[PDB]
Amino acid sequence: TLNFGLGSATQFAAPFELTKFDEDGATTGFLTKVDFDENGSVMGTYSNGENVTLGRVALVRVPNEQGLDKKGGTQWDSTQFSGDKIWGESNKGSFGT
Amino acid sequence: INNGMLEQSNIDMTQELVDLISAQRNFQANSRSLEVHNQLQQNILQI
Amino acid sequence: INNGMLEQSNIDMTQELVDLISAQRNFQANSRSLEVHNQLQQNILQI
Amino acid sequence: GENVTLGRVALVRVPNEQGLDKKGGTQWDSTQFSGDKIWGESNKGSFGTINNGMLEQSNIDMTQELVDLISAQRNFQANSRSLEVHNQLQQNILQI
Amino acid sequence: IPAEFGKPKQTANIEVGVNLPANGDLKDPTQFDFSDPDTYNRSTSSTIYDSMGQSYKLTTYYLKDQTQPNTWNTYYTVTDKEGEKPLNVAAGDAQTPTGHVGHTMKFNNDGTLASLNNGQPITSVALGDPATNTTPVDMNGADPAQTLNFGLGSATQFAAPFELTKFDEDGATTGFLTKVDFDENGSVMGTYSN
Amino acid sequence: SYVSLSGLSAAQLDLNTTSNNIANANTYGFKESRAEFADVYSNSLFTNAKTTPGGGAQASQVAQQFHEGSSIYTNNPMDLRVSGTGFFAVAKERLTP
Amino acid sequence: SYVSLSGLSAAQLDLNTTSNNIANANTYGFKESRAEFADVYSNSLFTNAKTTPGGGAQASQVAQQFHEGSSIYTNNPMDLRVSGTGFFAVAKERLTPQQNELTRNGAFHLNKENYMVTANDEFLLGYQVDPSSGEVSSYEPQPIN
Amino acid sequence: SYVSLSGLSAAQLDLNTTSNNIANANTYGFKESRAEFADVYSNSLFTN
Amino acid sequence: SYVSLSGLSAAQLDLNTTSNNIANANTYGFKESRAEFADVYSNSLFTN
Repeated sequence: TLNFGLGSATQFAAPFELTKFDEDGATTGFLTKVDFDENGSVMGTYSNGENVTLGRVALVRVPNEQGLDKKGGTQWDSTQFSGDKIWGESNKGSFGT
Repeated sequence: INNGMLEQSNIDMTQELVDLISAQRNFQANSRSLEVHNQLQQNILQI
Repeated sequence: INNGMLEQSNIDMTQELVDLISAQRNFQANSRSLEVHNQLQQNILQI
Repeated sequence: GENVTLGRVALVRVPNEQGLDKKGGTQWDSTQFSGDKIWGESNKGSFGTINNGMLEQSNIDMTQELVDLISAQRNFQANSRSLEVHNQLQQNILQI
Repeated sequence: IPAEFGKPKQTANIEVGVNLPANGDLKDPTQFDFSDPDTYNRSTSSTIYDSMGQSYKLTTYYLKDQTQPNTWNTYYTVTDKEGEKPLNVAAGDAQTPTGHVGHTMKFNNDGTLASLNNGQPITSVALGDPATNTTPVDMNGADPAQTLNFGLGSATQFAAPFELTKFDEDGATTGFLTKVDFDENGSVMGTYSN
Repeated sequence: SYVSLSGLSAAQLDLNTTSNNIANANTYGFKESRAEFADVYSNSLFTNAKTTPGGGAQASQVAQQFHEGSSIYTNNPMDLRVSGTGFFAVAKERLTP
Repeated sequence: SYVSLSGLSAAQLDLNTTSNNIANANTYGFKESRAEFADVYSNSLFTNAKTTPGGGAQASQVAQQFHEGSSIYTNNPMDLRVSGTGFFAVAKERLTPQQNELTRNGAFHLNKENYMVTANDEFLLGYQVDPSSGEVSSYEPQPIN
Repeated sequence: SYVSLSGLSAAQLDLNTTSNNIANANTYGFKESRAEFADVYSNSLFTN
Repeated sequence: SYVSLSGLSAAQLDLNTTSNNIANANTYGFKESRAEFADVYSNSLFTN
């Protein structure tokens, strides 16, 4: 239901005029720019001035990278000579940025 | 939307010229590699 | 707030011209280095 | 009208500046070979002074850098000529 | 090539010349406590050196005597890493119930100095000797029997506000490597801050 | 070459910043921009990096130096200037502020 | 051929060092690098020593010559320069003052929390002094507010 | 240059004021005008 | 080059000060300004 306030309405010699219109509605944002910080977190800003983090990129570091098996398209997969995939953030411990 | 204006291309002549030079260099290196392969095959074919 | 006035740009034409000269010099030096690196690679590619 | 000091900038000096390890973005950190960070104020002892309104540019000389570019190119060419001579000698042996 | 070069000399004489505000508010001699700034009027900080060249901060407290006109109480404190330990005068005629012993300064009506410590020289107790001081200074192996001589023969009390006109001491900590050059003989020469 | 190409790019970015500053010499309210750069140095666990050189020059940020600009005099009350710190606030739509 | 290859590698290392020096001609706080080389020689009890040549050229170290650079003037109080010996200390995180790095450029500004930070939003380090204090009271490093 | 332009403008304003004073030398009831000027100095957080 | 740029900046600062002085030739209560300069020399452990 809608509540309407018209306590400041007037009737003068001047022609019709919409002096003020105020509402509390809020539809949504609209993606406008995307940037990543040094932590790998993805930040997106929207039309409503809503800057919200959408996640952060996963970084995988294996103890023996030479042992990674080569797939196609510049990709590698874990093996046992390569060790187990160590999942971590960026700029933490031995990881990069 | 702005009237009275047009969009040009979004290319950088400097970067395009540099990439031209780099791509030519890569082409020359690969051609040198193919030459060695032919030379090796010819070297085998002369025993 | 003062009426009857406007703000111009906060730039110094002298400093801008000098920085133009300096940036041109830096660009020229870097292009010279890139040319040197192309010449070295071409030199290797002729053995 | 309250003029109050909010702090003073810290100045860090290491005994062996050559040994500082190079991080990204014009930054360094202390290592085993660089010694322990010596914390002090400015204008004290062997420390320098801090001037506002200024920046430090690079400490490179374009003249010297260009001359070193020329000399390094020349050394590269001479060494490549030596390698070419060696390859020619080996090929000469391989044609008896 | 040492980073610090010098022969440290311990602090032995401290000559201080001040002007004490005649229009400052009177204070209670027995209520003096260096932790409470409002008990006294002024406080100045100075640096002193031990036998081994360690730097210490010396804070001097001046209090305006209320019972006796044109009379001031002065107390010394030495700051170490554990806190601020008060320094006591062996024969000072200014005493507190807290055991902190200062010295009294009297002035004439024309503003000139009248008397200092009832005419006796101001020599403080040993800094790091626990047998003489209830608050020994932790001198980190330096000479614990070091004592200070304070000279204030030119102190004055005029209408002007508090002012530290002159501060003179004989302390010398060390040098700091500043530049290095080699002569034709191969001798390596270094200049220092001192 | 990639280091030299980075140098070329940094020089051209400074060129573009200076040209943008020069073009806006007559616009009202403009603030000059300054281009600041940082070095590039990075290494992994495999590379020794005792005897490895630099990685070139990386653009850090184009600043928006906000020092006060000079004033012209039009003797027209509808022309206003903020002497000191502050911005005027302008709304695209009359209703919504 | 190995010695000639070593010579090529040394020349290319010098080239890369010089090019890196040139590229950073405009960056603030940069220090030039000089590449130094050493000879290679190693003989066995089983080689004649005088009948055996040398072993080429080996890279010794890329130096980091730290001589003072020139100054520009921006008339901006947030720009600082160390005239003489010293580094600024900058902390990646506001809370921790241990994880700090040394820098020479002084392009600083205030962020929304009124902390003096660098371009990367890395907080500068400084000493705590009381409004009535004199010298440094607490000589520990914490971000300047 | 804007300083010099400001000086030109101030001098010209004084010129116009004086000319208006001189022109009305014969009118009845006229009161002369005087031009007063003030220095300009912008206090910003920057610019030292 | 940076030294020459410093010299140019010094000359231009003196120009601005003089122009401000000349502009305020008519203002009431003005006090002139004088621009003073100092040399630059970096004392480092290197650079002989």
